[PDB]
Amino acid sequence: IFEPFEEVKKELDLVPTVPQASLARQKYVDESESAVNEQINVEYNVSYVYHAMFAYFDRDNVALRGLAKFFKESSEEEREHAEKLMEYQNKRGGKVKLQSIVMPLSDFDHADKGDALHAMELALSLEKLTNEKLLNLHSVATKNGDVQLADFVETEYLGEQVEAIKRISEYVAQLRRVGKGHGVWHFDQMLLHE
Amino acid sequence: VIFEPFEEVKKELDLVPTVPQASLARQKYVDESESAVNEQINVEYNVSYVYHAMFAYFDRDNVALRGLAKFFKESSEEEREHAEKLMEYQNKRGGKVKLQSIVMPLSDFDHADKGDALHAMELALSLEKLTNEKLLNLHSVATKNGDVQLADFVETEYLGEQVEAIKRISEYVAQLRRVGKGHGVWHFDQMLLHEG
Amino acid sequence: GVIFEPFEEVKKELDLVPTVPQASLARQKYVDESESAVNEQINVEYNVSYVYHAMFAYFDRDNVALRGLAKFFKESSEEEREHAEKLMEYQNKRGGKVKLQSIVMPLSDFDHADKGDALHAMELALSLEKLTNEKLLNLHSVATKNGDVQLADFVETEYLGEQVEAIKRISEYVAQLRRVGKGHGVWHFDQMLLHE
Amino acid sequence: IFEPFEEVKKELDLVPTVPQASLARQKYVDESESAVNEQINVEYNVSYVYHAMFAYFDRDNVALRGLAKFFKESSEEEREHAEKLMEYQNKRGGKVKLQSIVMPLSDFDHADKGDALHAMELALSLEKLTNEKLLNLHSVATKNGDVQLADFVETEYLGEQVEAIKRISEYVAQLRRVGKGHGVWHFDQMLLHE
Ligand SMILES: [Ca+2]
Ligand SMILES: [Ca+2]
Ligand SMILES: [Ca+2]
Ligand SMILES: [Ca+2]
Ligand SMILES: [Ca+2]
Ligand SMILES: [Ca+2]
Ligand SMILES: [Ca+2]
Ligand SMILES: [Ca+2]
Ligand SMILES: [Ca+2]
Ligand SMILES: [Ca+2]
Ligand SMILES: [Ca+2]
Ligand SMILES: [Ca+2]
Ligand SMILES: [Ca+2]
Ligand SMILES: [Ca+2]
Ligand SMILES: [Ca+2]
Ligand SMILES: [Ca+2]
Ligand SMILES: [Ca+2]
Ligand SMILES: [Ca+2]
Ligand SMILES: [Ca+2]
Ligand SMILES: [Ca+2]
Ligand SMILES: [Ca+2]
Ligand SMILES: [Ca+2]
Ligand SMILES: [Ca+2]
Repeated sequence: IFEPFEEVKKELDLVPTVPQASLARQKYVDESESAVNEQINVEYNVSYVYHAMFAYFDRDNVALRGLAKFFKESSEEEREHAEKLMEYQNKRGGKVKLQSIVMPLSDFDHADKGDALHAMELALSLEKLTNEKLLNLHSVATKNGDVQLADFVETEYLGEQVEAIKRISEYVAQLRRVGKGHGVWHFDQMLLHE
Repeated sequence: VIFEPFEEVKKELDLVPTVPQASLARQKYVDESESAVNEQINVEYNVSYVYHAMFAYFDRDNVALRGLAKFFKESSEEEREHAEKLMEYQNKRGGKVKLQSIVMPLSDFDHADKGDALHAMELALSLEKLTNEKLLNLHSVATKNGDVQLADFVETEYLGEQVEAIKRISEYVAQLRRVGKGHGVWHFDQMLLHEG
Repeated sequence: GVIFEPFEEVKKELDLVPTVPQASLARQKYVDESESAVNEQINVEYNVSYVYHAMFAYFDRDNVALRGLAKFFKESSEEEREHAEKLMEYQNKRGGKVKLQSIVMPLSDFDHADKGDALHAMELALSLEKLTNEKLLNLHSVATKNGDVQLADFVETEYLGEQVEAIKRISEYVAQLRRVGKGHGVWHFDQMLLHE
Repeated sequence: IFEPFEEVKKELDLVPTVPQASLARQKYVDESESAVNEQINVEYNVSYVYHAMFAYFDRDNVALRGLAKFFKESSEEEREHAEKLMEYQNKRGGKVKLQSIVMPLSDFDHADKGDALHAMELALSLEKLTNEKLLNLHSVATKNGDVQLADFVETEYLGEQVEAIKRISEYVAQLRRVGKGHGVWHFDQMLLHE
């Protein structure tokens, strides 16, 4: 027999009184809170790197407008991934802690591979690294028995990340097939209108 | 790899129940899981009833907090929906729903120190946290018993929603504390009354 | 407070990019056992699609003339092929290699003197759906045992809840067929299904 | 010149009474029924092979999206061809007998020709094989004097098969003209948006 007011007597007492404490926080341990903050920083870093890549391909002497557009839009998307995690942190009553963002590379030319292929391979590696970080976040949730955090990560991030990795892998493959010069420019035109 | 449907189908073909009272659908759904689902149905129905009591209090002419009355009324209906979804789930899995008794709730929600509004929102927050604990319990029963789909159902249909409900009410508690009793509470209530 | 340095940590991720043309660029933490298990499930779904197509072909006979059942099995076959295709697409998303396997010859006749054709076929369909559920849970188990988080989640999300609903749907058909009885009742049930 | 009820009472007593017998079947001999079941299996097999082709070209490292889409659509179309023959079998009161489907090739790479050209040449060969089988089915119908079966095959299948063969032949020719690399990728873009 479940008596709400009997079993809720204790709960009503646990309600925080000091203004700075979260009222919502429940079964959300410090390590989980910190793991979410770490992932916010990972997504924000990738956003920043993509913005650097946009800035490179937007150069008049590089003039790959499709790549510039793709990286510009990707940068915006990554910031949204970071923001979703910041909002999640607050839903669970953790405190968002934005960390420093390191200076990214500015130049993406590559003598052998060519700038386009080099940049897409870097992007692929960045998305694979992001996947590793997400799987680490998931591992922290699972270790700490945080069922809803693990579900949130699976549902909002993991499937999406698999799709992002396949998408970029396909770009790498196509850039390898078309080759430098005319081929790269044409692939770029495709991307511009994709 | 190699797979012969008509050969392997033998197992389950002669496992099709023949007595009218037995579930045809039930598969890898143990009694403990069925019982835990019935327990959660009762938890949700209970919360629905408590919110209905809170509605009835704030709907009093001398209390006259129309925003809170509306919020609790809608919350009661939503809770009943949560119970019903679990009743439907029980039947999807071939378990038998067993509705249990519902206890008489408190009727008065006044509080000298906190004021009625803040007291009731704090109670609502505590009820939602208690419900979260019970939902996570249900998830634990499923995981312990190895019921993959029951665990997935609880996470997917209930857990994220419960986190949202808790933050929502926490924000109400915070605002009520900030505005203070009297004019502030009344103003907060007006906000809640017209809240989108 | 620098806790993450992308260009330092990606160096490993970069010197791991395949240069051999036949190798997947996307594949990451997706082991052979998981790839094999997904290929097995593709074959399970394709086999079920084929069986449903055989059942369609039987109920579409002029002398059987149960148009509702024929329509149901025809649609079920198409849906099952979609289940197979979604797994083929998933295999490629993860950078596994799809390997389609042989499909065995299904039964062609679904007559049954005592149960009647309709009830017999629905009971068979129920058993096939329960069998598929066992197979899906087996796939989930392979993922969980190997620690493939996203594969487990894909199976839960895209297949397991759906399978539970499919099982209840067909269980209800079996129950109704048993209630209405052979002859006029079965024909009437079939009309309902034709227009459901 | 013609009295329906004189000639019909003999026909009326020929109407089957046992529930397992087709009521519709008329002038449809076992050889024709068998030949129709054979063609069902041919079409279903081609459907499966096309699905294998789709699965190959949908690989991230192959990344020919136009070819993948073409083979995916061809697979669905081929299954429809099989289903139409299944429906026809039932119209004539024959009994459909689905047969086993063999494991198809999974890899379609080719060092000399390149993957795209090789796959299109294989597709052309498959469609020519299907055409031969359809013509054989027509031959069986004619040998047995089944006028309507012959007509069904020529009306519903033979013209379509000629179109399919020209279509794929044109793809082979274009792939040969554009050459490997940038050319193949461009052809694939054309096919993707065709
Ligand atoms: Ca991201
Ligand atoms: Ca935004
Ligand atoms: Ca803290
Ligand atoms: Ca999940
Ligand atoms: Ca998702
Ligand atoms: Ca795609
Ligand atoms: Ca609830
Ligand atoms: Ca309702
Ligand atoms: Ca029982
Ligand atoms: Ca889970
Ligand atoms: Ca949810
Ligand atoms: Ca909000
Ligand atoms: Ca299925
Ligand atoms: Ca499809
Ligand atoms: Ca391999
Ligand atoms: Ca689902
Ligand atoms: Ca229903
Ligand atoms: Ca064909
Ligand atoms: Ca169709
Ligand atoms: Ca026969
Ligand atoms: Ca002719
Ligand atoms: Ca024609
Ligand atoms: Ca033309």
